[PDB]
Amino acid sequence: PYILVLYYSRHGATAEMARQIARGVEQGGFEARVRTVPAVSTGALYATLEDLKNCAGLALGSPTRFGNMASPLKYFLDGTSSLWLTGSLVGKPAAVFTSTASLHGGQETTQLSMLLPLLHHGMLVLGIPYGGTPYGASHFAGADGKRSLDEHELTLCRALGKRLAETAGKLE
Amino acid sequence: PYILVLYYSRHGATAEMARQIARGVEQGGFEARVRTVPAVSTGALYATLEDLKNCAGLALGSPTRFGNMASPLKYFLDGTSSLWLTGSLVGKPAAVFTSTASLHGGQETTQLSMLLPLLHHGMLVLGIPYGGTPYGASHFAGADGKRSLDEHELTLCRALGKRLAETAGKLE
Amino acid sequence: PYILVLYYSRHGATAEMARQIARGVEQGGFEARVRTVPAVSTGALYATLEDLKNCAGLALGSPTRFGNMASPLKYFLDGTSSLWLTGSLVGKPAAVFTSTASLHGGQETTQLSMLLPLLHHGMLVLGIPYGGTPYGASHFAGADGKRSLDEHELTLCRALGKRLAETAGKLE
Amino acid sequence: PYILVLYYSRHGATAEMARQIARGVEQGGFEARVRTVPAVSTGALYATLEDLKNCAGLALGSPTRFGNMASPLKYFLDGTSSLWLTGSLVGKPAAVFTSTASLHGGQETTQLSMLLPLLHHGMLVLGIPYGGTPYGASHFAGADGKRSLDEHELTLCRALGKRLAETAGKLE
Ligand SMILES: Cc1cc2nc3c(=O)[nH]c(=O)nc-3n(C[C@H](O)[C@H](O)[C@H](O)COP(=O)(O)O)c2cc1C
Ligand SMILES: Cc1cc2nc3c(=O)[nH]c(=O)nc-3n(C[C@H](O)[C@H](O)[C@H](O)COP(=O)(O)O)c2cc1C
Ligand SMILES: Cc1cc2nc3c(=O)[nH]c(=O)nc-3n(C[C@H](O)[C@H](O)[C@H](O)COP(=O)(O)O)c2cc1C
Ligand SMILES: Cc1cc2nc3c(=O)[nH]c(=O)nc-3n(C[C@H](O)[C@H](O)[C@H](O)COP(=O)(O)O)c2cc1C
Repeated sequence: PYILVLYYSRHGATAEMARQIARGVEQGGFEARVRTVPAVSTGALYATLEDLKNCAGLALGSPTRFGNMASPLKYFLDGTSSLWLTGSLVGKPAAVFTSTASLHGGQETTQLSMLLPLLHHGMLVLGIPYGGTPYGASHFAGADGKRSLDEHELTLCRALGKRLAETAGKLE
Repeated sequence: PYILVLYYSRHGATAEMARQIARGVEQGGFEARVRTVPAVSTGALYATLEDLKNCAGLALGSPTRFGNMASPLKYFLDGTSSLWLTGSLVGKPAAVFTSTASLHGGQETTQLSMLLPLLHHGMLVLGIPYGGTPYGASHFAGADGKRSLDEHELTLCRALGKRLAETAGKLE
Repeated sequence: PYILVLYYSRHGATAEMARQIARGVEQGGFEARVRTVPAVSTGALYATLEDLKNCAGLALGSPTRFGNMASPLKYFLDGTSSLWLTGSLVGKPAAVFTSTASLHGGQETTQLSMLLPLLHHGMLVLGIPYGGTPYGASHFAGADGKRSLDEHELTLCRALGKRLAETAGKLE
Repeated sequence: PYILVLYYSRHGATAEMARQIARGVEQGGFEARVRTVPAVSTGALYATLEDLKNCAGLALGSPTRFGNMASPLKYFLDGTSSLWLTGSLVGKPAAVFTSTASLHGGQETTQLSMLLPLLHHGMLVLGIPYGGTPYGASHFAGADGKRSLDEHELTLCRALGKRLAETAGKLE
């Protein structure tokens, strides 16, 4: 009965997108469990392996950091061999979303790169039909970082959340 | 009641994979409509826009040519604005497959690059869970080109065909 | 003494970018040979294999068609086995550029996908440092298609042309 | 006078590749500074920002973890805004390398995904001309993990190291 909305956020932009996507999910006929991951070294409650194992589907979100997802997120996925092994996530639908400092700061490629692990877990990936890209939702935040979630972005975040939920519905 | 198995093949390697994938589809509870595309300039029956519009799901296959799909295939997709526009393929599951001259001649990247258009058409993409990659089926054919479809490759082609069909089944 | 500026264009948007990139090249200390490819089925002079073989470096441009380059371009590259074989382009610098109907219509991914063949030919690829992306130049043309080349886009086209030329200069 | 050979390794496979690449570099007319990164949570000396700032070129290596680089590596790159900002690495050549548990466990895509940050730093990327792929060196280590670096893999690691060094030489 839930879609996991899993994300990392440093200055709140991705956190905001997560919340909007969650709402999409709810109007897709599903409950949204929004969870984040702890910072690493040498907004929301923390995710555990259970949240992943028992989700019906998943939205994965990160700020774009040099064309890839953020390392606290990567670190969380890095701990999922067990799920890989017994093969959960297999068959469950998934979508990604990202926040960016420039208009063309490589969201598409960050979204691309984030679809990869989900394909390793054998999930079913989907984007947005016909920020915001065909691969998932993106938000543009400016060098400033303060630019708030605009009209179409917020709308697209919800569309994705919804589509994800309905897909999880269809698959039963 | 059909999955479209759409491919281009020049010396038969991809044609063979198409046939094996078709069989997977049949054992997934669906009929396989195998279709190819005509060579361009300046194995199977030709595909038409109808085959695409009315499929329940789709397998797309091409030999890897410099990291991308073959241009006769690309040319066929290039003619699908109309479907894009009214938004068919939207919601329907899809998977890719490729044939290669070397072990690591970039199948993954060709498969990647082929998933892109399907995401532009708003399809749901899936690979192989836990040649053959997590992104779709690949066959290794050698510089020679004669190396035939091996045991695990043939098995993986069928798995994909099947998974595709069952997914299309689940989505109803 | 020349950089090949090789592109396909259907309604002139990419043709325009090619010209702007050519100018960048000239101010990089090199002559720009701008060439296109003939349409296929079943702006500039046509490119031949000689243009490729004897260039010092290369800019490759196409409209984004479903996340990939256009099939007339692909068809031209499809005819370069011979060069692949004897290994020209090996060592020579390359960059890409693309034109798009939407803001986030997948330029990055089209640019990505276009870098792939150049890597198969063993070229050295470069983007834009610190439309327009880090992977190459993009132009946004609108659903309309009439939106002309804007200030920063035109500037970025030239930067790339220049950087390409200077790199080819450095490599000697 | 040095190429930075920067990598993360957990069970030594990537560490081995780093060493072989280093040797390639030396025979390319350059000194190889091999450096790793510390594990994160919530083989070689550690890299510092200085190693990056003052390298003439760079090889980046990681085990493939779900289609992406390892999070300790990502975390190190995650700390390079400053270099991004003042624009070092800009103009310097770069190549990647990866180690994998399966034959087609997505090295190409991991290599791809690793080229992305280097393009954000405005480096010049190169692969292998005409494991081992056109995008960089890969090693196959088996589910076991014990499979040692084979003949052609070891040879390809050196080729890349060498090509990288010579390129850095040419650029001066
Ligand atoms: C080290 C790091 C790398 C970044 N790399 C990029 C990038 O390559 N392209 C871009 O547009 N923005 C980049 N940014 C900006 C972030 O994407 C931006 O801060 C993000 O929208 C904030 O997300 P958050 O508020 O959820 O933490 C980077 C930021 C950091 C801290
Ligand atoms: C122009 C062209 C480009 C090719 N590029 C690659 C490549 O980059 N990597 C590779 O491993 N094989 C490459 N090949 C080999 C084909 O992938 C191989 O012939 C394929 O398996 C045959 O597929 P088919 O029999 O269905 O036509 C290329 C072949 C042609 C004709
Ligand atoms: C069949 C085809 C596919 C296209 N696919 C996309 C696409 O996926 N994303 C996008 O933004 N625009 C897409 N477009 C719009 C083109 O990218 C746009 O027309 C381009 O800027 C024109 O380039 P040209 O004038 O050089 O021919 C497509 C156009 C055609 C004809
Ligand atoms: C969590 C994690 C994720 C992994 N993901 C993949 C993968 O998707 N594909 C693959 O072939 N191997 C995968 N592996 C295997 C590693 O790539 C393999 O252990 C690597 O060759 C070891 O590198 P190292 O000895 O330098 O640490 C993964 C291993 C770990 C620990």
